[PDB]
Amino acid sequence: GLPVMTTPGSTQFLTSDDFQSPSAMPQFDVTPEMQIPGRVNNLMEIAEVDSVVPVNNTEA
Amino acid sequence: GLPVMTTPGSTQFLTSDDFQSPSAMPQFDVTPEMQIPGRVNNLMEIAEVDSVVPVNNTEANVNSLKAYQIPVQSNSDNGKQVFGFPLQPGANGVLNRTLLGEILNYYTHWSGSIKLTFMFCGSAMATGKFLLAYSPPGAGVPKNRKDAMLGTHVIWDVGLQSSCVLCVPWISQTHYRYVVEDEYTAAGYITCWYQTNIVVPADVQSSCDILCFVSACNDFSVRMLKDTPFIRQDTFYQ
Amino acid sequence: GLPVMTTPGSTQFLTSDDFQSPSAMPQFDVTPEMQIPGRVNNLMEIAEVDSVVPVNNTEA
Amino acid sequence: VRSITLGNSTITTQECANVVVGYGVWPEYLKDNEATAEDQPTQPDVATCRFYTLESVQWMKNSAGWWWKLPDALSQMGLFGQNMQYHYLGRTGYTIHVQCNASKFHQGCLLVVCVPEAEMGCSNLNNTPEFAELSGGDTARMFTDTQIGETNSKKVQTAVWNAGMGVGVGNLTIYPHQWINLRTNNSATIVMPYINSVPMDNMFRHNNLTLMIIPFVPLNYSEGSSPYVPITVTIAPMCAEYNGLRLASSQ
Amino acid sequence: YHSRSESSIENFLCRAACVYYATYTNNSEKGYAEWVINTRQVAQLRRKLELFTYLRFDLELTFVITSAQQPSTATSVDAPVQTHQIMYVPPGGPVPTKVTDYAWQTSTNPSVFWTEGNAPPRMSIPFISIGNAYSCFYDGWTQFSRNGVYGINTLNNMGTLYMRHVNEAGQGPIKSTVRIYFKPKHVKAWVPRPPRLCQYEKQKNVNFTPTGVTTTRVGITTT
Amino acid sequence: YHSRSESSIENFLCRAACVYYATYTNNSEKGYAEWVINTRQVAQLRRKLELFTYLRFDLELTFVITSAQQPSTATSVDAPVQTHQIMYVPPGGPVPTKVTDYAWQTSTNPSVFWTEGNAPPRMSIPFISIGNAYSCFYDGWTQFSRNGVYGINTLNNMGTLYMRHVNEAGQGPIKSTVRIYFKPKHVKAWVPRPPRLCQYEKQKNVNFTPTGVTTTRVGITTT
Amino acid sequence: YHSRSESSIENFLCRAACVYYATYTNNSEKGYAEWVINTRQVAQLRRKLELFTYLRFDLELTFVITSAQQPSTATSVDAPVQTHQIMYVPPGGPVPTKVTDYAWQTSTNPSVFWTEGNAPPRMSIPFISIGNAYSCFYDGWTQFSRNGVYGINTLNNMGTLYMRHVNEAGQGPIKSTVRIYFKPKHVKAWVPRPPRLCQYEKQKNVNFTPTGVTTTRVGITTT
Amino acid sequence: YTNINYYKDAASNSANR
Amino acid sequence: YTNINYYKDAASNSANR
Amino acid sequence: YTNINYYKDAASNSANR
Amino acid sequence: YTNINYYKDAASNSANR
Amino acid sequence: YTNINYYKDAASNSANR
Ligand SMILES: CCCCCCCCCCCCCCCC(=O)O
Ligand SMILES: CCCCCCCCCCCCCCCC(=O)O
Ligand SMILES: CCCCCCCCCCCCCCCC(=O)O
Repeated sequence: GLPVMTTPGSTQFLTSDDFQSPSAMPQFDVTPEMQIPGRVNNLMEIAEVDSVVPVNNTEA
Repeated sequence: GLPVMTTPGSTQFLTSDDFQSPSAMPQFDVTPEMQIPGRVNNLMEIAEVDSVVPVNNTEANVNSLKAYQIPVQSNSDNGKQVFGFPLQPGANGVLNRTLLGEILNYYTHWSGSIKLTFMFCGSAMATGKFLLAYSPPGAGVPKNRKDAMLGTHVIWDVGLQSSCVLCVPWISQTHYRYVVEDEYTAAGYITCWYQTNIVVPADVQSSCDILCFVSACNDFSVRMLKDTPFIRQDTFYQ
Repeated sequence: GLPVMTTPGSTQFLTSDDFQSPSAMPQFDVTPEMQIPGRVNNLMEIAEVDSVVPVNNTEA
Repeated sequence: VRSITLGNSTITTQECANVVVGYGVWPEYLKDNEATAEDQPTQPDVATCRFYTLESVQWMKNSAGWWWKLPDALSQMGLFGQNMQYHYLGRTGYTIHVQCNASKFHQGCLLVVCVPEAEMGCSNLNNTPEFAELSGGDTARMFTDTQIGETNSKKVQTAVWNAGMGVGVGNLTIYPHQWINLRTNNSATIVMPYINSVPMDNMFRHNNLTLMIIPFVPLNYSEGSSPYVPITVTIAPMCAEYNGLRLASSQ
Repeated sequence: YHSRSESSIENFLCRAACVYYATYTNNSEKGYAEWVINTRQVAQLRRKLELFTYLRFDLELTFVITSAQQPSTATSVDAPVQTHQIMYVPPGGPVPTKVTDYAWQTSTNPSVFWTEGNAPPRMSIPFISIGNAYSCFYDGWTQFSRNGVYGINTLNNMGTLYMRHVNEAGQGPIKSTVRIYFKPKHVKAWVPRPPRLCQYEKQKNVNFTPTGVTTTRVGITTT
Repeated sequence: YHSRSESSIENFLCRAACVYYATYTNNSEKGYAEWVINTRQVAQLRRKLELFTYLRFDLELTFVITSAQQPSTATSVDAPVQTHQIMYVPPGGPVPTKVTDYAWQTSTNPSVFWTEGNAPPRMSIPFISIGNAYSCFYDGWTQFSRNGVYGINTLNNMGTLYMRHVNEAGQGPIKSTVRIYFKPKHVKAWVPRPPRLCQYEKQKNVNFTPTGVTTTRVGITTT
Repeated sequence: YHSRSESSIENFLCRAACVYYATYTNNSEKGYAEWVINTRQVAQLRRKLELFTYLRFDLELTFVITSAQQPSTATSVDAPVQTHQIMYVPPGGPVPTKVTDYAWQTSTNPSVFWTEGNAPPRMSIPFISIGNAYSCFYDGWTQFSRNGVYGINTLNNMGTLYMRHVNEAGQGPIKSTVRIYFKPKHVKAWVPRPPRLCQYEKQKNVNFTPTGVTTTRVGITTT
Repeated sequence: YTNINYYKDAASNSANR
Repeated sequence: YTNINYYKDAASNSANR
Repeated sequence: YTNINYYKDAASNSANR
Repeated sequence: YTNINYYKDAASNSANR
Repeated sequence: YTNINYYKDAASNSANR
C-alpha cells in the first residue's frame, strides 16, 4: 500500500475534535424539516434578553 | 511515508459500514447474467401486494382457513356490527402476519395509507349494504352504527359490487408511527356494520362469508431496519 | 498528520492479495531478456494439446 | 365471447375474463445470447403447444385443496411426454385454465395460484417426502384440513393453513394467482413463463411449477341444488423447447 | 471587532459528553449490560440541552471501554486481548436474554465489534425522530384520557443498547465498563427556555425541590 | 415526499450477519475446525434470504476471532500473541487432517493469516455460482431417478473453510472461536416468496411443524 | 463469451505459497536458523513451477513469524514483545555462526527487523538469475568431465537466509517459527512440460518410483 | 484533506463550523 | 476519498447506494 | 488509489492483471 | 502532502518555517 | 505517492536514485 507514518495523537479521543465517522443507519430518510418559531443561532441572543435582577438578595 | 493520524473508530467492525475489501478470487469470471421474471427492487413492492387478512383470528380458527372468513347472514334487527379491529399493522394479530405486516416487522417506523379490500363470497342472488368505517383515535372504538358513521366511512352494496376497495387515509400528528404498539402513535379503529340487511330468495343459503385483503398504498414507507421478532433460534441447524 | 481511520482487513495477510511492496535490491540491473521458443500465456494452451487417453485402464 | 386457440384445441372465456400473465412476462423461446447448450433445439410447436385436459376433481363441502406439479402433470400427455422422455433438457411456459361452473344459487371461493419452486416439507422432520407423495402426475394430490402425524415416514405435511411450505396460506397471493368466486366467475386463466435459475433444465428431476387450488370459502348450497360441482384443469405448454436428443428414459 | 463564534449553538453543543456507563462481568450467562437510550440521566448534558424546547441534530457516538481483572484462585492467569460487541435494538426487536443468545447474530440490527487496546469505536447517527424535531419538554400525557404517564417520558421510544464480551471466559473473571459519549452535530434549536435552577431529581420528569433564586448577601448595599 | 431508500433490497440485505462460529483448541493434532459453507444454519439471515426464490450478489466476508485461556498446571503461563490461518478449500481439493498437515501450504487455495489484537480480517467474494443465480429453493432431486436427496441441498457445493492456530502450543492450552459474518453486496433478487412462518427445523430442507397463521384474540370485534 | 482470465500464467502462479519454515530457540548461542533458498522442498509450488521448463518472474516475499513459550522453572515469567531479524546472505558473503555474531551488522546485506503483533513483513525481489531465465530442469552436469553432480542442483546458487531473536533471553525460553511464502509476479513461462505424476522423492533431483498412469476401473466398458 | 466528504450520508459529515 | 475504486475486481467495490 | 506506483523499482509493482 | 491544512483552526497549523 | 516531499528540509528526502 501507500507508505504512511503515524504521528502523535493517533488513536486519541479528544472530546472537542471534529472528524467524520461512519453512519450506523445508511440511507436513513429523515423526517422533513418544519418551520418552528423562535429559532436560536447564538447563546448571545439569550444573553441579550432582559431578566429581572434579584438586587434585594438578602437571606429572607 | 506520508504523515497520518488515526482517529477514533479505527480497527472497529461496524456491521452497517460500507467499505471496499480485497477480493479473494482475483479475475474470477462470473456466469453471464440471465433475464429472470419477477425482479424485485424494493420491499415496498412486496408490501403493496394484497394478502388475505385473518380477521376471524379466534383460538379455534387460527389452525384452519376459518381465520380468514368473516361471517355474514340475514338478521332480524338493524345496525349490527360485523367486525372491528385496531389499525395496528405491525403489532395487532389481525394484520401482523400478512405481507404488509411481515415487511413492517423488519422496521421501526411506518407511514402511509392502507388499502383494505373486501370481497363478498355469497351467492349471486344475495343482496345487502354494509357500512365500512375508519375512526381516528381520541375517543374509543365506535359502539354503534351512529357513532361509526360520524367518521370516515363508505357504503358498500354487495348487490352492485362484489369487491369494495377502501383506502384508509393517513391521519397522524407525527410523520411516522411506531411499528410496535405505543399509545402516543395510536392509529384508530376499523369497523363494519350492516347498512340495511342481507336479503336472499328461497333456496339460497343466508349465511355467507367475506374475505378481507390488506396492502400498502403508493405513499407507504418504512424506516429504521431491525431484526424481526418472528424468527428465533436455540442452536445451529444441522 | 492527515487524519485516517483503519478499516477491517488491516494487517491481514491474504494469499491472493495484490499489493506493492518495497524492493530489497534497489536499482538491481536484471539480465537482458532473450527470445526463447514455446512461450505460454494461458494454461488453456496446454489443455488444448492432444494427449493419449488410457481408455483400457484395467489393473493389469 | 373470447376464444383462445392453441394448435387444434380451443377454449372459450368471457370477453372480460382478465387473463393473468405471470410476472408480466409472456412465454418466449430461449434467445441465443442466453443459451449454453450448443445442439440445435427441437421445437415441436402445434404437436405439443396445445390444451391438455387433466382428470377432473370434485369440489366437496369439506374439500381442503389440490395441487399438481406442472412438468410432471403433463409427462403422459401426447407428444409432449414423448419429447420429455427423449430429450435431456427442456424449457417451457404454460397457460393454465381452471374451469368450475355452478348456478347462481351456489356459493364458494377458490384460490388458483402458480407457485415457482414449491419445495414441500415432510411429516417426519428427519426425512424428505417421496416422489409419489410429492406428485401424482395427472392425478391431483390433496391438501388436508388436519395435521399429518410424525409417525408417517415419507409423507408431505399437507396442513392447508401452512400450504405444505411452512408459510401463511393467506400470503400465497404474492405468487401469480386468480380468484374463482362462484358469485362472479366460473374460470381462471394464468399464463406463466419459464422461471428458473438456468436457461434449461431436466424435466424429470426438477418440477419448476406447482399449481394449487385452495377453497378459502367452502362450497355451499341449499337442498335441491346440484350437489356435484367438478373442477377441471386444462394446461397448454407454451414455447416448449428441447435439447440433448438421446435414447428414451424409463421414467 | 469581537466575534461570537464560540457562543454558537454548534460550538456550545458539539462537545462529547458522557451520558451513561454500564458494567458487565464475564463470569455468568447474565454477563451482559443494557441501557435504554436517553439524555436525562446526566446533569450536564441534560442542562445544556434543556436550554431549548425543541432540538434537531445528528449524533456522533463514541464508546470508551475499559476492563479490570477480578479476583481469581487459578495460578498464572494469562488472558488474551478482549473483544466486545455493542448491539442496538430498535423498539419491537428481539432482545438478548443471555450472553450466548441467538439475538447477537445482529443480521439486521446495527452492531460494532471492538478489541481492547485500539482507538475508541465511533459511529454517526442521523435525526431519527418520528416528529419534525426532538422534544426536551412535553406538557401532556400519553393516554387520551389524561391518566397515567405525564411528561417528557411519553416521547422516549429510542431503543436499547446491549453490550457483552465476545470472548469465552478464561481462568479469571474480567469486569468491563463501557462509557457512552454523545456529541450533537448540525444542531438546530428553537424556543429558548430559562436555565435549570433547582437540582435535578428524576430522569423521567421535571420534579424539583424549591430553592432560592440566588445566593445571598448581607444588605442591599453590600459590595 | 417520503423516500423508500431503506426498503431497497441492497439496504435490506447489505448488513453483516453471523452465519456460523466454530471452535478449536491448540492442545491436539486434531486442533483445527471445519465448516461446510451454507447460509441455512442461522435463522435470521436465512429468513431474510428466503423472501426471494433466486438471488445474485457479491459477498463480503468478515471474521471475528477470539481466544480464551484453558486450565493449565504450569506456573507462570506467558503466551505470545496468537496468529490464525483460515483456508478455503474448493470442492475436490485436498483437505487437512491435522494441524501440521501439508495442505496448509495453501499454494493455490486462498488463505488469510491474522494476528490477535488487530482489526478483523475481511475479504470480498464474487458471484461464484455455476448457474445464472443462486437458488434459495429447489423443488427437485439430485438423481435422475427421483430417488435419494430431495430439496435445496442438491445445489450446495460451495466448499469448506478450515481454521487452525499457526503458533505452536505453549505451556497452556488456548481455545479460540471464529465467528463468520456474511454481507451480501450488489444484490439482485427475483420471485418474491411468502415470509417463513413456522420455525426452522433442519438445515438441508424446508421441514416444519404446523403452526397457526396468527396470534389470537377473543372475538371478531375485540379491539 | 467465456473468458480464460483465471487460467493465465499470472493468475495460476501469483498466489502466495509456503516454501519452507524454520525454528530457533532463544536459549543458546546457536539459537539461529538458516535455509538455503530453493523452491523444491514443497510439493505444491514445485509442481506448479515444473509445468514449464524455463521461467522468468519477480518475487514477493512474505514471512509469518510465530512464537511459543517453552517450559521454565522461574516464577512469574513476563516477557516483553519479541523482535526478529532476517538477513539475506548472497553467496560468498560471511555467514553468522552464533546469535551475537558480528555478521548481523548487515551493513551491506539486506535485512528486515520485525516485531511480533504487527502485520507480516513483506519485500519484493527482482529477477536475479545470471541467465536469461530461471531453469526448472537441467539435463547436464556441473563439471566439464561429466562426473559429480548431475541435474538441476548445479544451477542453485541463490544464497541463504538467516533468522534470529534480536531480544536478549529473559526468564523463560521462547521458540519461534518463521514461515516463508513465495509469490511470483510478472511471470513469463516457456516450454510446457507434462505435469509431475510420480510423487516427489528428493529436493535436488527428479528421482521417482514408478507408478501407474491412472487409477483403474474393472473393464473397458465400465461406467 | 482540506474538506472532502468520505461517506455517502450527511450525518457522517463533521460539524458545521 | 469521495469515490475511487482501489481494486481491480468489481466484487471489491462498496455497496450500491 | 486506482493505479500509482509508489516505488522506483519495477519489481515493487503489483501483478500484471 | 507538501502543504495542506487539515484543520479549520489556525492554531492547528505547523510552525512558521 | 510517486514523488512528493512531505518535509521542509532537504535531509528528509529519500535517496538519490
Ligand atoms: C452499534 C450501533 C449503535 C447505534 C445507536 C443508536 C442511538 C439512537 C439515537 C439516540 C438519539 C437521542 C436523541 C435525544 C432526544 C432528546 O433530546 O430528548
Ligand atoms: C480465506 C478465503 C476465504 C474464501 C471464502 C469463500 C466463500 C465461498 C462463497 C459462499 C457463497 C454462498 C452463497 C449462498 C447461496 C444461497 O443463498 O443459497
Ligand atoms: C531480508 C531480505 C530478504 C531477501 C531474500 C532474497 C531471496 C532470493 C531470491 C530467490 C529466487 C528463487 C528463484 C527460483 C528459481 C527456480 O524456479 O528454480
